[PDB]
Amino acid sequence: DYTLTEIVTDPLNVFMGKLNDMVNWGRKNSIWPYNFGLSCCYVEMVTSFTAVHDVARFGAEVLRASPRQADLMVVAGTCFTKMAPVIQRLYDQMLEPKWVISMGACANSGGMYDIYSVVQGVDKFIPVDVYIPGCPPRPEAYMQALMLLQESIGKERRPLSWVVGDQGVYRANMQSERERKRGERIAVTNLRTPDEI
Amino acid sequence: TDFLTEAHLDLPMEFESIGKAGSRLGTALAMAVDHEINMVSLVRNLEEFFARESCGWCTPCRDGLPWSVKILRALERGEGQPGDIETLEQLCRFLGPGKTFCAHAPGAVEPLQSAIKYFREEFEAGIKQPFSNTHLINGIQPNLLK
Ligand SMILES: CCCCCCCCCCC1=C(C)C(=O)C(OC)=C(OC)C1=O
Ligand code: SF4
Ligand code: SF4
Repeated sequence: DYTLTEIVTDPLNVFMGKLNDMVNWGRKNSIWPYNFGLSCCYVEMVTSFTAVHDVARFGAEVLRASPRQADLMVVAGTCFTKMAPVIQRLYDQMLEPKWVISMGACANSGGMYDIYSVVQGVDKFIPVDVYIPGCPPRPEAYMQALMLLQESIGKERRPLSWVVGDQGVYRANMQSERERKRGERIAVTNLRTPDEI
Repeated sequence: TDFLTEAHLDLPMEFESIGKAGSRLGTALAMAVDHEINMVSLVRNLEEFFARESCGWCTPCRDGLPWSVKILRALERGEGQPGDIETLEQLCRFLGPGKTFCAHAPGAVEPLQSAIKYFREEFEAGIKQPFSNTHLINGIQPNLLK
């Protein structure tokens, strides 16, 4: 159960599988996000970058001002109509492999701003790999999205070289986190009363 | 008709004479209450009669005489709460002539206001519990009004 860019099966010799696993390990353990500030969600992103959360521990603190060196585009903020061509150009300037995380309800769907000057979600014009609900998501939600992206990266198939082998990108069809956590979420009975601290 | 005290016993039984005293001559058939009778119980019986003999047409009599009945029942059992006598006085001034559809409710509230005016210590002696309209809901902090 994969997606080729069509639903196909897993294409994965045993040495090529080990090489692909090593490449995916190196890619997921070294993710360089692009420094792009749209709105309040970017403030929570850079809060995750600071000392009290330390996103550097996952190897994802090298925040690039150049889209060429960046691997991850975190659309963290509202996709305004004037800013949408800028977002598309900065996404186009990136290099393969590239991943996209929508952070916050604005980047997910437009959020509360179903208004004349807001594009209703960044998936309207760029492909998104991981969505985060929240307005804003807290910094550890951004960390959890980073681990979700790492798990998605570790099970995708990409060409090792541009001259040898199949050049198609096979992205795994992961189980939804809603269906995965439905076992533990429904079983919750009692929560702490809000009058305490 | 409104209650009158022993000071009003030296008054002629005319319409205008009882009118200025703060009562009505009515049918001129007077009824005497001695010291043994608690006035809260007597006015509770009177209001129970006047609330069960309502015709139900108009709102203040139909829905305010039973409220005064339940307040007087609480005062009889000592379960009165602060604001009850104020509620009775508000009912007396809001069930007067013109406010209700007919004259049954002014005649209902006349003994109540007269007994509050002349025998307020008996009504104040039925208030023994603090006011409580709400019970605590776990997880919700109440709005502690002052
Ligand atoms: C071509 C010039 C390269 C200069 C060095 C760039 C790579 C190191 C970035 C350091 C850094 C800065 C400045 C920084 O401001 C920041 O906060 C958002 C980080 O995340 C914790 C950083 O890692
Ligand atoms: S989702 Fe909320 S917190 Fe994030 S950019 Fe929109 S308004 Fe700001
Ligand atoms: S005041 Fe008269 S009209 Fe109104 S409900 Fe009472 S008995 Fe009926």
